[PDB]
Amino acid sequence: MDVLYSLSKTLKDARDKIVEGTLYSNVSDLIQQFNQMIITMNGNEFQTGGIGNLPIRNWNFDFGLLGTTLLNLDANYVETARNTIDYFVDFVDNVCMDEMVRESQRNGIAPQSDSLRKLSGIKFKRINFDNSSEYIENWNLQNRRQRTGFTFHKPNIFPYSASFTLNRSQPAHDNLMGTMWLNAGSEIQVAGFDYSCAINAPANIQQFEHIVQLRRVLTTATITLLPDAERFSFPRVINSADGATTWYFNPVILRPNNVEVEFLLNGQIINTYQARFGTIIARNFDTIRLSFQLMRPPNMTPAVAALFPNAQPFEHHATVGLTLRIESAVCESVLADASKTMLANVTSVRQEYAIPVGPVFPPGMNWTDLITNYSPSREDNLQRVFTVASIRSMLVK
Amino acid sequence: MDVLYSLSKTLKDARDKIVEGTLYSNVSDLIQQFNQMIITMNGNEFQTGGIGNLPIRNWNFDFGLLGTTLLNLDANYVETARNTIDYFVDFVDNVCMDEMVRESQRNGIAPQSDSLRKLSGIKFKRINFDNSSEYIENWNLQNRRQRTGFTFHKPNIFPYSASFTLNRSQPAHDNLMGTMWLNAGSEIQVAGFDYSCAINAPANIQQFEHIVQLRRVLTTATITLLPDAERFSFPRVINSADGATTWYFNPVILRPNNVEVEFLLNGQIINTYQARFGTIIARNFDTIRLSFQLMRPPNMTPAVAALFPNAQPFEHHATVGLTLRIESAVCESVLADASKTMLANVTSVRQEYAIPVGPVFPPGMNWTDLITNYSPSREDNLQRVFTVASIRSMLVK
Amino acid sequence: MDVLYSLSKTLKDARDKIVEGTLYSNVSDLIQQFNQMIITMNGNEFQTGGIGNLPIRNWNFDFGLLGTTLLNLDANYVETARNTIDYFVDFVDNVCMDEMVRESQRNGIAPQSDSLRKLSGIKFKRINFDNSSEYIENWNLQNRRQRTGFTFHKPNIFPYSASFTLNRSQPAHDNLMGTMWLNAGSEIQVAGFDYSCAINAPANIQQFEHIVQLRRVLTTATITLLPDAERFSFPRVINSADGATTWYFNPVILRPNNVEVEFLLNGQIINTYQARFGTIIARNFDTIRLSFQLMRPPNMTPAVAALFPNAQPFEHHATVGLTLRIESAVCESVLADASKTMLANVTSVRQEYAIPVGPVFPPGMNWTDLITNYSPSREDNLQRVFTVASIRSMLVK
Amino acid sequence: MDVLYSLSKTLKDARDKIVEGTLYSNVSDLIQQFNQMIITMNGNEFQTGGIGNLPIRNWNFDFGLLGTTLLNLDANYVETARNTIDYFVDFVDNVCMDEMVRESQRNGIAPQSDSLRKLSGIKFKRINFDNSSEYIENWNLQNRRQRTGFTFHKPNIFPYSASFTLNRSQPAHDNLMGTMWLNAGSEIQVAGFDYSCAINAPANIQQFEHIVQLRRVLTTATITLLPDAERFSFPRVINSADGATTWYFNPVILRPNNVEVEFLLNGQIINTYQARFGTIIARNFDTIRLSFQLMRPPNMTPAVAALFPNAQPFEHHATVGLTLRIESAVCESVLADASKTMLANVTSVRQEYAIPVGPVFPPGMNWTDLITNYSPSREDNLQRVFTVASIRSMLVK
Amino acid sequence: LNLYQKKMKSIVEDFLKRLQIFDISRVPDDQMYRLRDRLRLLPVEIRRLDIFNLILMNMEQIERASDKIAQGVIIAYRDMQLERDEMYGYVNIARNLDGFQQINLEELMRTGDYAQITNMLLNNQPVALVGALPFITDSSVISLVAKLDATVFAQIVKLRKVDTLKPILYKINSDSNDFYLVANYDWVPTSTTKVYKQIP
Ligand SMILES: [Zn+2]
Ligand SMILES: [Zn+2]
Repeated sequence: MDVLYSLSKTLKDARDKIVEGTLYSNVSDLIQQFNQMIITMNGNEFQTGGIGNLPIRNWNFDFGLLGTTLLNLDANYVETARNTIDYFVDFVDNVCMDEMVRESQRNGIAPQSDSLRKLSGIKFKRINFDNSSEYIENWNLQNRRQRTGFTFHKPNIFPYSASFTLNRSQPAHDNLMGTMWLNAGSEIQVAGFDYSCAINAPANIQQFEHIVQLRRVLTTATITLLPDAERFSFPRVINSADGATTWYFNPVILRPNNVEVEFLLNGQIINTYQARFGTIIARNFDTIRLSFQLMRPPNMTPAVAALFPNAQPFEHHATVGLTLRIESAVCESVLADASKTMLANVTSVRQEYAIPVGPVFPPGMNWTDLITNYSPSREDNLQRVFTVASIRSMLVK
Repeated sequence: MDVLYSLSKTLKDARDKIVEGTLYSNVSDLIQQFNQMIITMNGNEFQTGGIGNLPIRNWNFDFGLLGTTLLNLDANYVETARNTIDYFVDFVDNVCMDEMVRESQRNGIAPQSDSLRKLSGIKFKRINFDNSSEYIENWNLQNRRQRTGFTFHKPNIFPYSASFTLNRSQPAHDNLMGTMWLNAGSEIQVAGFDYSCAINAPANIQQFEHIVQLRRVLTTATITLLPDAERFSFPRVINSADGATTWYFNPVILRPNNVEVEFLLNGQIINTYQARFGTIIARNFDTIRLSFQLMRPPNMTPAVAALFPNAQPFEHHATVGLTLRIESAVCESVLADASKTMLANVTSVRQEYAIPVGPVFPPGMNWTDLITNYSPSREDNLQRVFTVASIRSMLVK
Repeated sequence: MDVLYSLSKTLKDARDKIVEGTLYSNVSDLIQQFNQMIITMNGNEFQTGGIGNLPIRNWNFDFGLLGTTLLNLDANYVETARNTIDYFVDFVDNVCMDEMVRESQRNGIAPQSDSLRKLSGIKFKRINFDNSSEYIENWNLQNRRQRTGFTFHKPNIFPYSASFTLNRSQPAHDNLMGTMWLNAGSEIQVAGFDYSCAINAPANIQQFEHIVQLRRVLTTATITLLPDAERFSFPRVINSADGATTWYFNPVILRPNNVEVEFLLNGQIINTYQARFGTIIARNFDTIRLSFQLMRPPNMTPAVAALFPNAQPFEHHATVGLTLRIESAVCESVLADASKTMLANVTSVRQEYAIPVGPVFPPGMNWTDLITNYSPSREDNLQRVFTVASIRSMLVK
Repeated sequence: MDVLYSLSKTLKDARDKIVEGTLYSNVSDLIQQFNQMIITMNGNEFQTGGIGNLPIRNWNFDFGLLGTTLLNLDANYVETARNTIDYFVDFVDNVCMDEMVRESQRNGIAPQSDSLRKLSGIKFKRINFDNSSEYIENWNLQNRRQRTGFTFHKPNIFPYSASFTLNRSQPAHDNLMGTMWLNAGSEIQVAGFDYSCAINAPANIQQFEHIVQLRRVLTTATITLLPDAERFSFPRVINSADGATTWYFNPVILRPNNVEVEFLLNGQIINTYQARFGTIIARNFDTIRLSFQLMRPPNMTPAVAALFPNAQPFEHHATVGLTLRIESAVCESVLADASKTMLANVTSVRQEYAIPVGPVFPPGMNWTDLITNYSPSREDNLQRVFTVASIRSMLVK
Repeated sequence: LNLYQKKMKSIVEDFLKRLQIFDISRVPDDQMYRLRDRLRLLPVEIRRLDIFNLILMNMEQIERASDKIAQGVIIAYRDMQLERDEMYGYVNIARNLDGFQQINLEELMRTGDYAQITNMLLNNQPVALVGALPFITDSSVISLVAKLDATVFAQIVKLRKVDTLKPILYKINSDSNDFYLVANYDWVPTSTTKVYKQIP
């Protein structure tokens, strides 16, 4: 595997540092590495493809070295080189793709394809070099069993979930109390509603709570917390819990009272914030708990008083809410986020070549399904597959 | 051109690796490259500026070189060097800016300025070196007529468009049916409304559809699709299509029924998703088609039934919607996005120096106007201009 | 690729300049080139076919050189040569065909087949020669990214489109006003009709306009423009816009008034002609706009007056029209035209070998579909495929 | 002049036969010719442009000859060559264009531009070679005085002419007899009409005749002759001869009787065809005479009899016609046709550079005006200008 | 160092010899060359390498720094104004080519002549010659008047060579030149030619 990596940084730092002009001395250290490769390869034979709509292609090697002679580089030098690179590019592409499709339950971590299995061979190890590409960097550290870690912008930790829970309801759905939410990606919006505006509630306050359990721990998270859930601030006609009928939600929004956000790790409070809106840091957590209340306004102007009668019908439904967004965070496990193309690359190659559903990944590499049941096997396969996608993107985008 | 590039990575890898103390043998390979330059330059005269409020500064070359000698670097060594760098910096800045304003209908892809035209000369090619900066990387691969590609978080593919289409309307605007939307940047929000709540519609279902045609194909797109269009979930007073009067929109939101998103390429469905909210992948498309329906609730509690009478006046307007956001994608053409400063750099330099409107770009480099009529000439000029902005940002931010 | 080219001009200039008689001296320069080939080939092994109904064939090389001895040429010399040529002919045919079927989205420009991919190899480049064949000529100039260009007689730029637009209509379709047209290939015919003969129109003149947007710019176009649209000068029964009924068109033709043809490029008028019929030149345009009017005759003999009453029924329908034909033009992109057999060759080879529909080209290489959505990928594939067809036609027709 | 020619075939056979990989000996004979040029040139300086919007650029020569690195060229060899070619290309373009705009009444058959006048100088003749380009081929043969000759597809010999001649008419235009036609390009359509259907005509037959005089003799013409003039087979409202009113034409078509086509040369019948439709050959003619008759049907079914009463009003107008198209022909004088781009090239260069109207050519190089008054001066200038356009198209399209 | 000559054996021979162990000669030819083939593909002990990089950077400077030999000459068949420099006094030096073709003597000589130069000289055209070259100083005020500098050249063609191409300079100082009936008459130096030796 690491082998694979090199193959690319070789080509990149190649198709990059080798051009009509420059001095030999700037590539001397490079040129070498290169040749070294050609050698190890030549003589060997390969095979890629064979699954689904993926073409089968065989490759052989028999190439000349490089003129370690000149003081500068003449156009002619390049072209005779670029011609050799292009065969490797078109190669690697086919190599990546071929191993970017196969999955495996037992050992979903190690190589699969006839192409790569052959590379992990010892006789090729004579090629590793410059592993500064964030992903491979972490691939190694994990082999040696040590503390890994990646960086994500608007990570994708929450499987899509949009629902409600009626804590007080009745057939007519004319005096409900409960919460409704949307957990998706890196965002959570939750609203607590009480049709009665806490008219008969102790201290005229109704307590609400929303708990979200992450499938993986996030550390170093920069988070935006804002009062109100705009998504649940407008009139709605919703299906009843049993699907037998529809209820009416006509919200009027009040400020959430006694807001408390807790970021817990294994049941322990790691970070807690009381009514702090804006930017907050959650340094290590696997669970978020949002507690907030609706407090009936003790003093009301006529217009307000008119919305909240002492007796039904309750026509304006008191609602309080919160919005929480994880802007960035670090995770020890690979995840999809709003910036990296890994998930999209893997999903795209599989879709383009009509790769059949396998035993590990959900149909279509569906993110929600994947993160909902993020088993060790899915994670090992995902990491292998994401690391390969990242190796491929160094040359082919 | 590529020439230009070097000039910088030269200086950066210079103003960076040349510090009081470091061991020589870390820069041996570097030092060289440097000198090589000075030589090729010395004996040449340049001129930049001359347009709008851009000064016309003149430059000459005549410099000594650098001892190669010394195990480690002594402070004195640096300062005598930094003094030489600063003249090149202040130079390049003026060089970039001068070629970052001129546009040419004809060959808007070729060099313009007297300054650069002179660089593409052969006698200067002896300076090229280390082309790994994502942009130049793609500049080459294109000049050779090959497959390019870039990376964008929240790309800016949709020209601003905020409007509506009334499929059923009448003078009083008291029983409308149609859609309203906002396409902007990487996001689309669209709502379908039916004042009658499909009371007389076949199967009590009203079909809606929203089609958006991209000006450039996006591949590898990671997309968030969510039900509801919050932007169109509140009461509005809107101007009529003819601008003669104003209508009232008083939405009540229902879940979009039979949601189907199609990502098409040249009329062909490449990806299709049925009612799948959350994160989805669209691997290659030039068009997005969102189809969704409003289905009159077959069972209604009294509160709901009251909103939807059998006869007018229709006072609560049934609305269903969708929100789609392209988090990341790859495009073969340069585009503005939410992270890169290229567009802002080009636009800013032109604004600061009062550069007159030219024949290629819309006034103020207006993004909406640019992407709406993204001609080949505008794209070639944009790419040239974006690549220069990226070369400049390696040294001057 | 260029490699391929040679292979042929080699054979042509061979099966042509080598015959029972002539002097050595006329081929000396040639003979050489030839041998040079045999060498480079011998030892190598190939494979063509394997897709659809295309036979798989393997080829090996082990041939003797040529007697560079003799003065004149004796019959015997030829026959021993022709025998060697025939193996190459039957070869190339199979090579062309094999690469004339495969398509590819990502890189639809470069080679596909195992046969050709091997040719682009460096070790064969030792064969290029005499690239005066118009197509290869342009293939190169495009690699070096420069101004290309082809020549066409009755080009095929307009996708088939035959329709109408009723600007004034009513259920009975007894007093219509609008236009009907046929855009196909290199021709446009458009008619403007007004059942009322502009009886209530300002200045008794009805304005018409027909705009056609080319998918590619045409330069240097020689065009025939004639008044009248014969195709729309006869009685017709046509389907209504909604397909629910049929209307009657009973034209009577008048000369088009204030004819103005504009050939625009990116919205700018490049050429404009006012009422000029016959041969006109449009030097560079991507759009054609034809504007013409129907002017009610101010003076009418009884027979004419009788056709145009002050009140309905309107039984004779005043019609004015134009016919425009692009006889020849130059395009920077390959196109089908009325003389070249490229499209037909590619389409024919695919049909004969039952080649399955691929990811790039429309089913059956349908021209209208192709030109309607002439994407960059379709054009690159079309050019590759057209260039190969042209290489093949040098030997096999 | 001939000089000029070479300059190109030099470059073409150059930018063509000189590629990465061809054996030296395939260009030995060529290389030479090339160098020979450089020599003769270097030293002398030139001026192009200096008219309308045409730029005045100054060209100077200072080039090193061509090496000969043995055994097939190395990439490097090419690039150092291509760099030299590109200066000549960009040169010739400017040379052609500069002499492609100047006209002269007195001697408008010789070189005008300061650029070319200098080339006809003796010290340059040393370059001329391979005069196989059809146009130059004929340029020479004319300088010596001999049988020239060009080849055209759908030649453009007929100036646009669309009119009628009423042989019998009256104010009401209710009983007309005459002909109407369209002569344009290579086609003629003519119809003979008799509102009375020869009711009072001798032998119930009305004779018609249409004569067209070519401005230049056409030889070897392949012609399509078909009965009927579709263009004049539909109802029309036409302006009267004096423009004071409009008449009604309501044709009903009968087969033309006793059709006789004569192709005359200086008043002598060279070819004559009696009622022969399809493909006919006219080997040498300057005039075409079409004679045809309308013969009242001696036997008529009721439906037919009803169209042709013994007394006015005559409501169905008996019409007979012919269509003649010159598919191909040879002319001793240059002409525009449906395949060659010469006229379009000359017209386009003049339009692009805003070249002022001169003393020889009609405004806009209008074809109809040109061929209508095709004076010796216009022809000599046209030939010079067409020959230059053809030299230019060998390199720049 | 573009020494497209020795490279093969030359170095190899010395190499082996110093190794002592074996007596070259009986080293099959496929051996000695193959030995190079392998040698040429290795780094270079920083020491070694580090120095060459240094020599090359100053190479140019040395060459023009010498007292004998300058780089090429120019011919313009245009009465030209002699320049003046504190050190040489009144001389015809040019510190820069630019405006006249360049002809790599080395290239010409090594590859035979096609007279490209022969024609340019004959129809008398502005041209330059580049590389290292012989040299001649002269004090004969008169000389200049006699236009000697435009002579030497014709030569080359007859001999097909160009070694015998000593060009001329006029170290005309207001002194050591017995020939000074010059500043006594209103006048200005008309040198038809000058040279590249940059100033020390
Ligand atoms: Zn963002
Ligand atoms: Zn035709």
